[PDB]
Amino acid sequence: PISPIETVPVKLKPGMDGPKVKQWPLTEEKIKALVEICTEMEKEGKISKIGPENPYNTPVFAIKKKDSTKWRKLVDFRELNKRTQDFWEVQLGIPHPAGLKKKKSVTVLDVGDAYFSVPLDEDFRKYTAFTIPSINNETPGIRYQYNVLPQGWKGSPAIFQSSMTKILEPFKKQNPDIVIYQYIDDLYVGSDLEIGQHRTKIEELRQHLLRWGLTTPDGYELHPDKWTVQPIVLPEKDSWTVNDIQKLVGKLNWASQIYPGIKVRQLSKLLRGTKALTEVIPLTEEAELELAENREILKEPVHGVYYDPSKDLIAEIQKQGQGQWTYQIYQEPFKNLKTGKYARMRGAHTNDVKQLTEAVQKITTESIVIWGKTPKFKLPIQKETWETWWTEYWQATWIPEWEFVNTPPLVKLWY
Amino acid sequence: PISPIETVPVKLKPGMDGPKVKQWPLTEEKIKALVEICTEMEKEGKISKIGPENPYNTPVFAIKKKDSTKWRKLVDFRELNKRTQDFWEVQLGIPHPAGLKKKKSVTVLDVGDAYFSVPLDEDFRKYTAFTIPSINNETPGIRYQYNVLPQGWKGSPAIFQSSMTKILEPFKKQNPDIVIYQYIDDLYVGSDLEIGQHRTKIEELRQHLLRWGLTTPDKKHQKEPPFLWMGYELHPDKWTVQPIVLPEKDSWTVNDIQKLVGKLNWASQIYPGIKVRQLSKLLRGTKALTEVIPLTEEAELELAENREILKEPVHGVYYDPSKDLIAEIQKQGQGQWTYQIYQEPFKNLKTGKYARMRGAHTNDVKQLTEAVQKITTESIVIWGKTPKFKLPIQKETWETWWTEYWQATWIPEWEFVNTPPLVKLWYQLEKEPIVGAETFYVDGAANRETKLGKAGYVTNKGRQKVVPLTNTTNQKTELQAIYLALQDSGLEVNIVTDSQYALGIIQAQPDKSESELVNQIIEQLIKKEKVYLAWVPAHKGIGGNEQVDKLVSAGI
Repeated sequence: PISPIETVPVKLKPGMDGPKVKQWPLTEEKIKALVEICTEMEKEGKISKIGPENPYNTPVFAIKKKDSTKWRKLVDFRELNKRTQDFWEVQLGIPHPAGLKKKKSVTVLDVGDAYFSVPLDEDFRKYTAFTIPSINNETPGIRYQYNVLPQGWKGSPAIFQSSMTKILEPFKKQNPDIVIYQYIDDLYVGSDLEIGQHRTKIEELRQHLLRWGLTTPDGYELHPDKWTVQPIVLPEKDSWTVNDIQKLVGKLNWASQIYPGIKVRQLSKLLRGTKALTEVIPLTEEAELELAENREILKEPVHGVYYDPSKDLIAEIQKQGQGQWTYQIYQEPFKNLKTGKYARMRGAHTNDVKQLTEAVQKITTESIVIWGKTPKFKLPIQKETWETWWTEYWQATWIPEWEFVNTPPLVKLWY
Repeated sequence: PISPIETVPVKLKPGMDGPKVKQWPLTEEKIKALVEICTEMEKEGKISKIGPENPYNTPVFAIKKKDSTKWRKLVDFRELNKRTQDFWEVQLGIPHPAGLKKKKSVTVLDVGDAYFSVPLDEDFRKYTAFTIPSINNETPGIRYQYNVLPQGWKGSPAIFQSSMTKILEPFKKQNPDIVIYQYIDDLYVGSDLEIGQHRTKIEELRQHLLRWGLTTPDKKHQKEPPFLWMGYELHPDKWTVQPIVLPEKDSWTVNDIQKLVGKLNWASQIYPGIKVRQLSKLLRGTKALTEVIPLTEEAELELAENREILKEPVHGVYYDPSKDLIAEIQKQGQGQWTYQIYQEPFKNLKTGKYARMRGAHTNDVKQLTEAVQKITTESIVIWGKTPKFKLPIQKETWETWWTEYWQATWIPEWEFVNTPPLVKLWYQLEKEPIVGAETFYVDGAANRETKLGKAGYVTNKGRQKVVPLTNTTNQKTELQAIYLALQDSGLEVNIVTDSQYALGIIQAQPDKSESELVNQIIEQLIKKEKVYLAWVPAHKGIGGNEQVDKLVSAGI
């Protein structure tokens, strides 16, 4: 419960204003839950009802952590974050834990409740307004503005960084080889121990946190040890039918954008003429020279590609067949920071939006764990479609920024 | 009278000051009524005479037509509403009768002089100040200002919805089964009790309200089947829209167009296609509600079109949560689609038609989809649930579309409806090249400065061709070139381009288009038998591509 505290003053960035998003419609199953979660949260005095005279609004909705559990209210604070004052130097976290990605295991804990004690600057409060849809617009919506740090926000962990550091200092003393990272409502905990012997060090951190007043739920696992790359590969029907040397020289022409050490010549030459695609041309001893050298530069790490903490991260996803997808994360075009292929779908998970969703997340957590920041997505789906389904498969406590596109023949240039 | 309910604090826009517009003199007979209308208003405390300290003013007018035998005082708040802070319009739209369930007894209450009941923030009052002019110009201005929520001011609807939610909050918690619904000044009260025990419950509501200032007049819809609530007729087993009647006139004023614009927006919720866009632009172009405005061609066409729409009689049956929600879709005008949502066959809840731009070019299936996507969201906003879908298209058709399409898409649960205009794919573009077929190494181009450029192939068989094109883009000639290779070609072909632009427009297997050429390219593609469009990079020594350019390229 709320500790008598002097409120830290927060402001919106200069020139900007509070958000005025609109509320997507929600189902009956979902509305109900948001209603229960809100009456209690309101008795406990966390959020207070508000009038019309408060211009602002943010979307709220109800996800579900895992299989058949309790509804967890989620608030889309993406818009408030962008407009909210980046803070002094007490960051959301600390100088990113270079080895968080190299640990044998990593567990994710929803620290979120922690923010429920601190009070929120009386002024900044109107800017957190949210509204609850009513089926068939029967009742004029349930309007609520926070009184305490809100779980979604970025101001929260920024503020409660001191408190959390204190709470963790001991666990850090006792266990120095265990790496812990905090990204908003999340504690990333990774160690080089066995899983059974990992799942203990966790429960310990659970109980301890539980002692110092933090009610954490059970836990979520990842192993950034088996994380791998997906490279650009050349075919087996090399230099055969005309078609073949065409796709070949087509593909190898794009990868020049990546590594310019590749050459076209000893292949565009075999291409000279006006021959039927269907022709099994001669794999000349001068083309094999170019292709084996082309084969090589591919099985190799790009040059000059190195992370920069100042530019945004971007990711593109290409659907690619049977429950298979691929992706790329870069800051500056063609200068790849990571290329991979999420593929784990068949039968029951054979739902396009469900698969894309899940992929988006694996890419988002992979960036937190690796760079400690969320990538801006370029989504292979039409705005309206994706918007009528994501939340039905979203389990994470954060929401990345996404933009929608149309994949050209890039799909062929990655699988 | 004036509700002693807690007033809301209203602010102006950050930086703007209050409205100080000038009043324009009416007639000596108009003016005298305006004063008498105002002495009745000051008698009920709705308004209050002011003085030489208030620096603000708002334009007062007098509408000639008496509605319900009342020639009242129209005020122009147009300026104030610009300075008046934003508010929040809570909901996702207006309610729709098919939402309702059958409630034994029903009663609809009308809130008389509703806005005039609820009070206005004592501070924001200096701003709503106006002035009734004088008859003997030897005498000065009759300055007022409001005490209650004005009739056209920006906030009034927003606030009053709040004032009423709080006054019905107690009463709502005590009898949790009786359903009360609220919109403007129409109160829907309905439950499953019998006449006596229920009317007691209405009396109790009427009194609860009266204690708070709101007065429900004797114009109560005492249980008699045709209940008029929100421009609809709630019958015992079905509902029907009250017919919307737009005004027919030749001389429209700033005001008269305004009212209509409103009526149109109201009507636009109940019916689709109703535009307001052009008529709207008449209000931005001129001031003073009295001055006449002549409709344009676009604006007058609009009116005849909406009025056309507003002709088709609409109706439906009420909701039964015990049963499933089914929504059937059909194809129509090469881009026209109809759907009907029902529970019991033949018993319609909602009936409509979806027609929309699937982009510059389009597909047929890729149209059904969007149709589905739009029905789901409408259902979720009315019944909070997704309806089971009946789609006119073979199962393996959809299967073969998402297995191919590079973009992820999805359609929720749906069953096959064997009915006429079946949606399907007209032409399967082959995966691997065909053995034997003629190999058209196409190209084309133009000149941005002249609008003229070439277009034609260079097959494997030695063939050639070209054509001269006038008023074509460096791109449309590239599409054109593919046109040729398609015509001058057998039932099987292996075209090859350098154009990314066309490669795509073709790849997406389009069915229709805005582009004629493309449209033509489609028909041909269907006609043919084994097409194969391939891609190769331009400005390089690839194949025939290297040579077809020279013929098509300008100064070499």
